Amino acid sequence: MTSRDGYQWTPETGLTQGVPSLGVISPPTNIWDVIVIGGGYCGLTATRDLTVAGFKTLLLEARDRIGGRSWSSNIDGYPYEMGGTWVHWHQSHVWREITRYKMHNALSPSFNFSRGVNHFQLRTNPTTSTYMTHEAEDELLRSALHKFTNVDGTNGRTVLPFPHDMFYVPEFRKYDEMSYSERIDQIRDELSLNERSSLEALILTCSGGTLENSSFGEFLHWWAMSGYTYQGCQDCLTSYKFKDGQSAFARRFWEEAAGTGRLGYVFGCPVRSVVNERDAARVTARDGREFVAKRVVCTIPLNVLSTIQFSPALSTERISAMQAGHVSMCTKVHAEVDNKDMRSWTGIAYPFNKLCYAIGDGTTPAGNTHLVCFGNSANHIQPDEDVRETLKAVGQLAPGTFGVKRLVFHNWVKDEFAKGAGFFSRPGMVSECLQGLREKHGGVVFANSDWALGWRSFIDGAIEEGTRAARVVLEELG
Amino acid sequence: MTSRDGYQWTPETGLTQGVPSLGVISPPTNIWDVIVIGGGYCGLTATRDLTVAGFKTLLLEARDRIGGRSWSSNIDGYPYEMGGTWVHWHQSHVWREITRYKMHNALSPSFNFSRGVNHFQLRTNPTTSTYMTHEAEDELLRSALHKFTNVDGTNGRTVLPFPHDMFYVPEFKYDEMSYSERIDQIRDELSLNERSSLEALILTCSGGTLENSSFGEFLHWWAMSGYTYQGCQDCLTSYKFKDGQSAFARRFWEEAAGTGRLGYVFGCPVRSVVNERDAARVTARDGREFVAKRVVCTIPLNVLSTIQFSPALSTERISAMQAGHVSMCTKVHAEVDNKDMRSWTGIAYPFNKLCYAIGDGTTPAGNTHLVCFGNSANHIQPDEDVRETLKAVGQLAPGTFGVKRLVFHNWVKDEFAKGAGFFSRPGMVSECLQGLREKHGGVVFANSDWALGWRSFIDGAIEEGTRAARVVLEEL
Ligand SMILES: Cc1cc2nc3c(=O)[nH]c(=O)nc-3n(C[C@H](O)[C@H](O)[C@H](O)COP(=O)(O)OP(=O)(O)OC[C@H]3O[C@@H](n4cnc5c(N)ncnc54)[C@H](O)[C@@H]3O)c2cc1C
Ligand SMILES: Cc1cc2nc3c(=O)[nH]c(=O)nc-3n(C[C@H](O)[C@H](O)[C@H](O)COP(=O)(O)OP(=O)(O)OC[C@H]3O[C@@H](n4cnc5c(N)ncnc54)[C@H](O)[C@@H]3O)c2cc1C
Repeated sequence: MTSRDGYQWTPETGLTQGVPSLGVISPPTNIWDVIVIGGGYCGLTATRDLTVAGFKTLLLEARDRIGGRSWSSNIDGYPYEMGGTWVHWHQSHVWREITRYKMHNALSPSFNFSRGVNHFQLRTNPTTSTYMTHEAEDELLRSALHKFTNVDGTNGRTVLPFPHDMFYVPEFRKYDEMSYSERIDQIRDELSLNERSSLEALILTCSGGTLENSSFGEFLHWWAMSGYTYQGCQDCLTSYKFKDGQSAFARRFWEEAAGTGRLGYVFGCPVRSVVNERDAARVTARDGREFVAKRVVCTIPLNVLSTIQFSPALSTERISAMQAGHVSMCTKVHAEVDNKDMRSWTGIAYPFNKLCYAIGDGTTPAGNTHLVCFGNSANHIQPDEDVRETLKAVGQLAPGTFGVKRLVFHNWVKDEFAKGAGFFSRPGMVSECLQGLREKHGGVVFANSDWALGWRSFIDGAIEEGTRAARVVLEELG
Repeated sequence: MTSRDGYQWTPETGLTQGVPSLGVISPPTNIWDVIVIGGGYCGLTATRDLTVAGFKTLLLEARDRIGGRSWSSNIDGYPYEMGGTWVHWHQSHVWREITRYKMHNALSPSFNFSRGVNHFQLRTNPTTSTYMTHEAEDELLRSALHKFTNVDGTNGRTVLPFPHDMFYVPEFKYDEMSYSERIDQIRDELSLNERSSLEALILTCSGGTLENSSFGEFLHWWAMSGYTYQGCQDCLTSYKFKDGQSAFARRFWEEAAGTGRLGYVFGCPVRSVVNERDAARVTARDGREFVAKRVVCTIPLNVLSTIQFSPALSTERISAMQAGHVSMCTKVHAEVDNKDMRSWTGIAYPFNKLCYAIGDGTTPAGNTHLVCFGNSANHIQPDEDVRETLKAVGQLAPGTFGVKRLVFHNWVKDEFAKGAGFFSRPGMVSECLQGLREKHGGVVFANSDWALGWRSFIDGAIEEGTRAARVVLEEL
């Protein structure tokens, strides 16, 4: 079935809107102890746990599909990941689900260095390139990340020995409150143009944001979770994905919950408001339908929360985090290209290009190379707005070496039910607001990867919070 | 509440059997869809999942306590860890249960390098000692581990890139190699200090001999932890529960009890499990019988050959259960009278019966706590002779301290474990893992000893109990 979300470009079709996904649900409805709002991995986990536990549970989702910020579209036999893609066995919650659903053997490596150009292309201005081996690229990035993360002499192991508890060492706060830009100022003279340029392209790819608005300590938190090394980051952040696409993973949550007979759902049904009453909570759809339950688990993202009317009023901390919003305006564009030899190419083009980091990520059945490309707020592009501009950005990663047969993307920035990609905090935002983002609010439990403790902003964080939400409901309802 | 398990020794009281544990269940009984045999983490996870899901579940346990190969004993306000101890957030299953139980902030570091002697004491013969900084110790072990693991150019990343699927690269002959054969290939590139360090470390993991420990199984621990020395440190020996493993076991127990669908009997060892046409029948040593539609059997690999199963098990199960795994790990705690040894570590190898030890804590009375390990190459049964056990301890740092207390449990002689944590013979995992995992009519065999990931860890137990509950759920 084909979803309203996403885009494709080919020479024969031009830009078209809406792409196939296994996440699309048919029919869109089948009609309460609990209402779960939103069917990303947070809502899916929570729904899976509550129904399995005996609770009569109703899923309300705005879109036509499950998966939220993470979903895949099969096109000519190749799964394009529109959002969240990479996982690893060091990510506790997603891994626990992969293995429980027997999908531990259903992964593919993104990297494949076994043939082709087998080099890293670094571009620091528009007219020229530098080329290196992947070993050389590793030495350059490790050297840069070393200097970047070494604020305590142990690359963050002293200030943040327990990433799940940011305040164990109170000096950590100073870094949460520091921006990319501030940190770089302290090491600027110790970095080459090549180390600085790679570093910034890489950390801005993580944050989606700008050097001024991304929290250095949020990055130290990612670093710490991955084991405080460059190799641990590579492994956790961009090495392994689902051979059949993320939406096949989401379908396992969905089939489990459906299979209980305790699941109610409605898709294409955006929520306008959630009001606490005496016995219960009343949820109102934009289309005016109404639904009542003893508890509501609300998994709407941080950047979307200000569109919803809550009663009573949220706290000051919830209000200001939601008004400032997180900074990830990440653009992710997929290109199926006609150069077979670029399977083993990787590339950074920074700061002059609207896509700054890219990798060869696979081979389609038709034998073309699949490139995935990322850009951020520091040099932003809305990839749907001018196909010719998007193609320039893709080609400037490796000028004069391929033609594009196809583009595939979803625009997370203009999507009204995301308004941003995965969470990434402003300087000071997590230390100031995390506690307020996680607290109870009547019979409303707020749960989203955006405010997880461990892998915050990943699929793993979304599953952590879905699990938490289910346990809170379980304790309170019995 | 005291357990039949464990031992304690002091100068004043001598050697006494039985020690306290939060894991002791009293009253032992409260009397089916499902019978779970075993109350270690595997069974606890399986029971927690089955109950929460609505199944009428019977738990039968041989011991007077839950936790199996992992439990803690609170003595004068200090948790002694009789078996499985360390966890990390890179261990998916234990970490998931830790955060879901809100215990993510209830851990503490074993290592404290802020005061005290702050050195590593290496002993390669009975008459001397070499002393280093902890930095130099890290350099020495990193160098030894690099040479040991570097079979493929990338420290195992090429032959074992997906530890959960050992056959992904067929070249992964390493499973069929012993510690001994691996060291033979790199013998000439290792100094005495690198070799002694390395052998002590690797034998502390396996609890076995150089000739009977799979090199490949070690490559697997090493891959699971990230292929680095530092990753092994983080995963294997850094963080433990402030309140002891038994307080974590209690959370699973309270959750399953709270459902109202839990039946249970402790001190109830099982002799047979028979598959009938409708159900499966489980008979205790004393003759009591219990019937369920399904059975989750979590008895350890080394105890299985004591059980009659109907019908016969595959040749693979039988071979593995008859050969057994090689971990005969001896683990000894000492409360000692030297405060400066909080930051001490030592290896004494090959001449001592405990070869590896660390400052792990400080009791409420203000004394240093040392945890000490021995293997099968120079083995001691710590209960047989207290004075030999004290000597084994003293010789880790001769002349530097007196022993106020010992605490330990003999896992080897324990009829419901017959070994410690799983660790395999060369080839045993290649040959038998598939067998050890296949269904047996109405009986699901689950145990950390044949998990795919953190096999032989607490994590591996929770992996397997989760699997078992998914399987039973799928079938009923
Ligand atoms: C481009 C991109 C790349 C990423 N890369 C990775 C990666 O490699 N690895 C990784 O682990 N993570 C990655 N992430 C992040 C990960 O995908 C998300 O953090 C995770 O999916 C968040 O899940 P969630 O359930 O907390 O929130 P969401 O998936 O955002 O789910 C929230 C749900 O609420 C619904 N909703 C919104 N408004 C309403 C409303 N008004 N009424 C009803 N429903 C509503 C939404 O439609 C959505 O279904 C990436 C994200 C993006 C966007
Ligand atoms: C000394 C030592 C140190 C270790 N170090 C660590 C560590 O640091 N970190 C870590 O993660 N792991 C460690 N391990 C491993 C970890 O403790 C075990 O792998 C894990 O606890 C096993 O869990 P399990 O539920 O699969 O097996 P078990 O805990 O062995 O449970 C099996 C249950 O079966 C019961 N049983 C046996 N026979 C019968 C019978 N006939 N009838 C009824 N019941 C029976 C047993 O009493 C037991 O309760 C260690 C183990 C030991 C011994």
